[PDB]
Amino acid sequence: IQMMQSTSSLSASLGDRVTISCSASQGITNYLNWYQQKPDGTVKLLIYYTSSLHSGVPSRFSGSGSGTDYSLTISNLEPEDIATYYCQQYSNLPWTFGGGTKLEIK
Amino acid sequence: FNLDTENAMTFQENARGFGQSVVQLQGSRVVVGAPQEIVAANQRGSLYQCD
Amino acid sequence: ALTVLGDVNGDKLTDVAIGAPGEEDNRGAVYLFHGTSGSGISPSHSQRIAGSKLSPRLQYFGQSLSGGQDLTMDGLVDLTVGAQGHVLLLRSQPVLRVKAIMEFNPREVARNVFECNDQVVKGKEAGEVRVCLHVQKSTRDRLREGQIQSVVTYDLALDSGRPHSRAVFNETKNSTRRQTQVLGLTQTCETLKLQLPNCIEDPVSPIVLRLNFSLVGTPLSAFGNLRPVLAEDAQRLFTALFPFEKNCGNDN
Amino acid sequence: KNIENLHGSRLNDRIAGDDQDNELWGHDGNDTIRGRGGDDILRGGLGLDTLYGEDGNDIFLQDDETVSDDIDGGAGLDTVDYSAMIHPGRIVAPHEYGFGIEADLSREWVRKASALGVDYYDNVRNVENVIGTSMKDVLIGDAQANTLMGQGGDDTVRGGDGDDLLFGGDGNDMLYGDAGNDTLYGGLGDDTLEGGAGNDWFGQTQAREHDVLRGGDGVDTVDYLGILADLGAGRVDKLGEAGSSAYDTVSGIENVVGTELADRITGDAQANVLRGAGGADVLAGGEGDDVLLGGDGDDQLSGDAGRDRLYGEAGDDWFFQDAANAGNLLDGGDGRDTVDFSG
Amino acid sequence: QLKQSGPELVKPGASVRMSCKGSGYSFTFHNIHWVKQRPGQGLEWIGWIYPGDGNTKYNEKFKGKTTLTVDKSSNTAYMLLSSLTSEDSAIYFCAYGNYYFDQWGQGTTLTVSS
Ligand SMILES: *[C@@H]1O[C@H](CO)[C@@H](O)[C@H](O)[C@H]1NC(C)=O
Ligand SMILES: *[C@@H]1O[C@H](CO)[C@@H](O)[C@H](O)[C@H]1NC(C)=O
Ligand SMILES: *[C@@H]1O[C@H](CO)[C@@H](O)[C@H](O)[C@H]1NC(C)=O
Ligand SMILES: [Ca+2]
Ligand SMILES: [Ca+2]
Ligand SMILES: [Ca+2]
Ligand SMILES: [Ca+2]
Ligand SMILES: [Ca+2]
Ligand SMILES: [Ca+2]
Ligand SMILES: [Ca+2]
Ligand SMILES: [Ca+2]
Ligand SMILES: [Ca+2]
Ligand SMILES: [Ca+2]
Ligand SMILES: [Ca+2]
Ligand SMILES: [Ca+2]
Ligand SMILES: [Ca+2]
Ligand SMILES: [Ca+2]
Ligand SMILES: [Ca+2]
Ligand SMILES: [Ca+2]
Ligand SMILES: [Ca+2]
Ligand SMILES: [Ca+2]
Ligand SMILES: [Ca+2]
Ligand SMILES: [Ca+2]
Ligand SMILES: [Ca+2]
Ligand SMILES: [Ca+2]
Ligand SMILES: [Ca+2]
Ligand SMILES: [Ca+2]
Repeated sequence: IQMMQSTSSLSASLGDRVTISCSASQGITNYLNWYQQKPDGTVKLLIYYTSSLHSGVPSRFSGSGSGTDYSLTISNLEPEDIATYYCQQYSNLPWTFGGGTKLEIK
Repeated sequence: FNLDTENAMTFQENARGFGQSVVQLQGSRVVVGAPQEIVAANQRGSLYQCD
Repeated sequence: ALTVLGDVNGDKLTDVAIGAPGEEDNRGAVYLFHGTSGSGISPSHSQRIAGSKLSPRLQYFGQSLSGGQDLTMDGLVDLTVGAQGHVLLLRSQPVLRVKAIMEFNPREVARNVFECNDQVVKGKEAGEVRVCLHVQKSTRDRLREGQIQSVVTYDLALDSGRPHSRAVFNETKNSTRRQTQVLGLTQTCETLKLQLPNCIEDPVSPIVLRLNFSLVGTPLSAFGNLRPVLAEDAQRLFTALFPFEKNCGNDN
Repeated sequence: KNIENLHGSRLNDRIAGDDQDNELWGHDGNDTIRGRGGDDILRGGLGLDTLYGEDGNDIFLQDDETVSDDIDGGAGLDTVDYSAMIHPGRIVAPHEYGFGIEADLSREWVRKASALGVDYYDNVRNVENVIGTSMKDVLIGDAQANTLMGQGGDDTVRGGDGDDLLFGGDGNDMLYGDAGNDTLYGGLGDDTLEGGAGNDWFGQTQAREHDVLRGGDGVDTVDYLGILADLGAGRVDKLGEAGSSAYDTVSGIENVVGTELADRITGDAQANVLRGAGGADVLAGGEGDDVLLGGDGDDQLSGDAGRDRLYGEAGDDWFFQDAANAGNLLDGGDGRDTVDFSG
Repeated sequence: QLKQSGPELVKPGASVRMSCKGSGYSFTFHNIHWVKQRPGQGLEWIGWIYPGDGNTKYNEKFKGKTTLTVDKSSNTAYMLLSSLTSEDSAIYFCAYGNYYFDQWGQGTTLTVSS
């Protein structure tokens, strides 16, 4: 399942609301994940479902969607939110990642 | 006592003999014959399928 | 011309329609006869549709007939009538019945209510009557639940058939009451107080309550403005009794 | 005297039974049959028949015809069987909509046959169970407890109120439990099951098929190399391997019962009771208060977060626990159970 | 937490084995996945191995050049790369999880040149 992330780059100021959208070639029935890759090189898991929040992440992050369109939303940006974000699915083998969207502070 | 008379739909056709023979068909249409209508030369009679 | 219409009124007995194209100076009419238990046809008709009551252009209305199917997709049989230059589609309608029940509380008038007394306020007697109405459908069809609504008005008459009623309603202060309301296919209930202005010197006759109604069916917008109708044999009058307390001996 | 069964004539008959079990057949004609006491099998046959079962648990067998029948089962748990409508021979009654039979025990009728413009009904009263046909059907319950079986075809079943027992059978079926404490069996084929309000129960068979499971309000249960179940990710793999084509979609289910083989069960963020039964099972509870039961064999338990209570039962059980967690209970049961604080 | 081997330098045509070490909880309760990251590109999934039984599942386009092995005793996972080419220079990640990858390693750099 080819998975699309059209918006390659994004910019926002401290306190703004940011939306990252990822789309799929077919139905994924809510089987999608979101990951974060900081500039230092580490990779982290943010939400392990369409909306289920992980243990170690703050309440700022949130996700929603259904069918072929999904989105990750940042309610109130912070100076530690500079990283690349990927969308991954586990509905059909092989498991595929998204292209990636990069966030840089205005 | 429960037959509707104020909301009756009427089919009208100018063919001669229209309404002489009537029959319901397949729960959605009604067939009407026009025995005396002249379709063409040496032809008489026609059928209609009204929905 | 005559054909079979199937069961139209919902009594599980087959009904027929017979045509009279030559009536009213060749304008025509259609008669409807109900089927009866015993493999027979009722001797009198139940409906007469006249071409003059439909459109002035109709001639020979009823010269051809065909029935036994549903063409409106609402699960009710339909009748096709052929006339000179026109073909008409008459449609059956839902059939409705109403059942009514009346209860009193208390079931009987207490002794102290109507006994003669001088140190009491006259006309301050009490009571209660509970009235419940239920509208039900007889024919089986494919329309969804909750679409059928009707407006029902009715009369309540205390001591009907008596020049002067012993008991009066509290809100109107006379023996009659009119009320109209909209009903679905679900029972609804209403209660209202009963008051007595004077002592009853002939307690041997119970107070009698009478109810009779008229029903009008609202059209169905989804099925071409069809309106349900009341059954032609439906009971339209109901009665309950309100007896007095007995004191046959030593207040036993 | 001392006769239990009776077969009627080709004409109109009035057949009455006794307090024993009777099998009463009316054959052709219009017949009135009373079963009286006991459990009876009533088959009116062709014609307009009136059938009574009185007390006991009665069974009514219907035939391939358009003529209506009146059925009153009386007291007891009663059923009606419509299996003889579709048969390998030639069928006289029409099914031009392709819907087999349609049942509504709330409105007390069964649409036994249906042409495009004509609908044929049966009048059914005080009957709690229905059995469908080989084609697709629509089954609807009432406020009582009903047992609904769809048999073959792509059926739809609605249980209504009460505690029902719904069967899907072969084919792709739609089962709705509605209000009450229901029990849902899907059978062969790709089905979807939702129980709605109340505490429901689902039974699966570890075959090569895909099913969708929805547990609404209340605590709900699913029962089954073994299985790989991850309620957090909403996916269960039936044959134990992730990403397989034999998998289930799970949402709103709190309790899981494993297979006698070796299973892997993981719980979501809610309160979970996980049962592993026989075999070597791996159990993880996630976060929140959970109850773990490993059953027989050597099992491994996690209880990641929250105030959990862990039972190991028989076998050489292994426990993982965090030293900074509080409010936990452990019970190794029979065997050389080991606790590990290095997690 | 997963510990990976250090950076590696290799000549084309050779083979390199990479290590990924964890704990008993991770290898008992979770599968182990391997993910690559080419420079100036995204992330691609290779496959997983189940430490309890050693069963494997592979991405179709990586089937030929990849072999997954596990040492259950010491809780170490190994990936064997064969016929190294200039397209195989990337950073390789190991992560554990069933359907979502929970904990990621710090990464290992592979340099294919001469
Ligand atoms: C058929 O009808 C037409 C109508 O005008 C008539 O002219 C013709 O003669 C008829 N044919 C025969 C064979 O009578
Ligand atoms: C009840 O009957 C009286 C005559 O007996 C009639 O005038 C009245 O209209 C009836 N009630 C209704 C609601 O029609
Ligand atoms: C009884 O009172 C009501 C309401 O005041 C009125 O509509 C009705 O006409 C009265 N009946 C008589 C008989 O006066
Ligand atoms: Ca009739
Ligand atoms: Ca109709
Ligand atoms: Ca015997
Ligand atoms: Ca018989
Ligand atoms: Ca018996
Ligand atoms: Ca019979
Ligand atoms: Ca029969
Ligand atoms: Ca019986
Ligand atoms: Ca019974
Ligand atoms: Ca019963
Ligand atoms: Ca079926
Ligand atoms: Ca029920
Ligand atoms: Ca089925
Ligand atoms: Ca139920
Ligand atoms: Ca339920
Ligand atoms: Ca099925
Ligand atoms: Ca199934
Ligand atoms: Ca639930
Ligand atoms: Ca839990
Ligand atoms: Ca097990
Ligand atoms: Ca076990
Ligand atoms: Ca827990
Ligand atoms: Ca055990
Ligand atoms: Ca033990």
